[PDB]
Formats: sequence, structure tokens, C-alpha cells
Amino acid sequence: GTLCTLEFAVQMTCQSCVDAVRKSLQGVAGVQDVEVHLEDQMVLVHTTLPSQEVQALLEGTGRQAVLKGMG
Ligand SMILES: [Cu+]
Repeated sequence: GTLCTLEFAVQMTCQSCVDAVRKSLQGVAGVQDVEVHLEDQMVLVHTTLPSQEVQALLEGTGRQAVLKGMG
């Protein structure tokens, strides 16, 4: 698997949940970096993981996640 930006749409509305997704994402094996956009309700994930896996990882933050595509 090679490094790419995954651009996901997610269910959140306040600043504590953004940070909870960022800290569920932080330190994961196969993630380089992230950028989280509460203003688009979007999540960028710079990763070698399959987007099927990152969806189920994002789902592990208590909310739904739907991919839009790659950067
Ligand atoms: Cu919140």
C-alpha cells in the first residue's frame, strides 16, 4: 500500500469531536499525517491503509463516515 490523501465526509458539529477523531487518528500505523475540517465536516488522512479500513477506523470514533475520493 502506498501513501495517498483520503478525503472523507463525517458526522460531527462541535470542536470536541473534531479533536476526538484527530486523536483516534494520531499515532496509527500507516498514517503519515491528517487535516480535519469541521467547517466542511471533512477529514483528510494521509495514509497507506485501504479506505475500507480507514472508514472502519473513523467509525471507531462514535459516528458515521463516507468517502468522497482521493486528493
Ligand atoms: Cu462535539
